[PDB]
Amino acid sequence: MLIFDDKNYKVDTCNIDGISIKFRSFKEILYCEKPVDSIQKMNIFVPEVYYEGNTINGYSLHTAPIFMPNTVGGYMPGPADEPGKDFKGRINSIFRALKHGYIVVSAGVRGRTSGKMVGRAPALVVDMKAAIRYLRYNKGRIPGNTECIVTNGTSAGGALSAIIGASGNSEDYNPYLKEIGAADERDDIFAASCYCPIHNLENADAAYEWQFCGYNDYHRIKHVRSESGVKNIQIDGILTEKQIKISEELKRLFPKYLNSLKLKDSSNNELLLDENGEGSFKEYIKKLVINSAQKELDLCSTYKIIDNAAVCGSKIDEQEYLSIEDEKVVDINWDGFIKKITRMKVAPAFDALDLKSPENEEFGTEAIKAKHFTAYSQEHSEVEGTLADPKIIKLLNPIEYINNSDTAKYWRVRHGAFDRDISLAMPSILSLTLENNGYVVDFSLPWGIPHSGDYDLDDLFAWIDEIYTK
Repeated sequence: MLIFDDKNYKVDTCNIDGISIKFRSFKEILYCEKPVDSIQKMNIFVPEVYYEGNTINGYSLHTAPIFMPNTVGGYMPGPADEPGKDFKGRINSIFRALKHGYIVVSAGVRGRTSGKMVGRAPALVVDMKAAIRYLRYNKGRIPGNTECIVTNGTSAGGALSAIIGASGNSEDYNPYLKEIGAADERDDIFAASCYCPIHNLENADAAYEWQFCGYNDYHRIKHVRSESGVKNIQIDGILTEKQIKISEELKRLFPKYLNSLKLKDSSNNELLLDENGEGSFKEYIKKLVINSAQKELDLCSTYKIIDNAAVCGSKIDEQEYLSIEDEKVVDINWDGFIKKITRMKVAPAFDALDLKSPENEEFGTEAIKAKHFTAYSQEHSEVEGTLADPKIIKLLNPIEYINNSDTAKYWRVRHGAFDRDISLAMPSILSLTLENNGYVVDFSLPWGIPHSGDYDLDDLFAWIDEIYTK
């Protein structure tokens, strides 16, 4: 049974670098009635002063937003967390959210290596929804405000945040939720925060080649982390003859798809590509990059009015591929920008012809290790493979659910202008689709920033506090 116990708790203190929080913790809560993996458990953390009638940033016990960060990366299992230090030694979001005054709910979710493999698509999404449904089933007994649920994640976890924010209350998920015996409740949320979300997977190959066809040297650094030791993997290479042809073919599939989304900029111009991948949607991406650089130049410019002999962050005033006239980025050598950031992944970047990508495994099943999830890669398969049910592929794509479900009103999307894990076109399609349908989006491409997340948490919290007042 799923009735929350406000008495089964411990009062804990965490001190780090001389910074202390005191909190009530309800740990290892089963959020569904028929779990299939030990990972399906959540922790709830509450600033302890709330139970003495204190306020924090104006929030009280029952009014504070509920922050829901997830731990998913590479579509791996994402286990429940607690206040402390993360894998890079920095003070983590749970700790800093509690100190800011939020209730924090950290929910573990299955992933592609769970198990019988029980955590393939759509498990990670179903599990998040069930956690949210547990909180709502217990609204009267749970601390915090379940009308102010804010999700947060990075990379694959940023995609899980986006799907949850986009697909509120869709009946597509009902059979899986009934399977794990989840509560019968609504699972929409107030706001979704996403860092470099790796999403829209069945279109990401053609978008990546749209961006990188012609640029055949790739460079990647993998940082597999452990408790004591270290293992670094650095890949450098050149596309093969076959991969150069695959690249060119994937690139030519992108325009058809982009045009079918019927996107518009803020001036109601239609955003389109011709069959060579040029046109108004390309001008738009280009202008995002210019505006990213312009913001970084804005700092360096002021910093120079004083001293002037100083060099700034990103050495932005020294990037050759930027055309600067009068402290203003006026144009950009697109070829040089791409040459600066460089390709990272081979072609295809997501749906491998040999079924070896993490996305291939995520679209496996309880029996099949991996599947394809594009028509191209199934056609040109190098191994014996099957196509994943297009009904399951949909369950992971938030673009399919904006304009036809209970979508969160407020959106914060961040993607580093130097993050080449996915084409810049993806975060852009997501923001444009949301803005075109009347949603409120805070979208930025931070200059010089590679594949990462949670690097501006003070601004994230301030965004939460602002939308809370609206």
